[PDB]
Amino acid sequence: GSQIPASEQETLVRPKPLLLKLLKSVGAQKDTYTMKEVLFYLGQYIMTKRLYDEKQQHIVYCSNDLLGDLFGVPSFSVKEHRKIYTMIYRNLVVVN
Ligand SMILES: C[C@H]1CC[C@H](Cn2c(N3CCO[C@@H]4CCC[C@H]43)nc3cc(-c4noc(=O)[nH]4)nc(-c4cncc(Cl)c4)c32)CC1
Repeated sequence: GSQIPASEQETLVRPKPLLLKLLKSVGAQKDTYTMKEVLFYLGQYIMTKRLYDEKQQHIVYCSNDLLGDLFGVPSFSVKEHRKIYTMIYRNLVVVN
């Protein structure tokens, strides 16, 4: 959907080892993050590796990339905000 709630975007999370690896590949140096930071780094990961489609740039192709293994889909749109949340939550432990 869109506009995920503020307190969700601020949830403190511990990425599991695969998502941690990805985060660390774009310069993140922590064990714990907010969701908004995780999304920031994944953003950066996609930009830097150019995983977006050249012609339809809201589509991300993640087959044959680590991102593909994290999300378990061959692609997704950047407009599908809840789906993205949902795929990322599988890859982390909420901090209590
Ligand atoms: C998995 C990963 C999560 C973060 C997003 C960030 N992000 C991006 N980036 C930003 C960094 O550079 C990147 C290269 C191509 C993609 C570029 N562009 C978005 C467009 C829309 C959009 N356009 O129309 C709409 O409705 N949303 N949304 C977000 C968005 C921001 N924060 C939270 C959410 Cl869940 C989504 C966008 C990309 C995907």
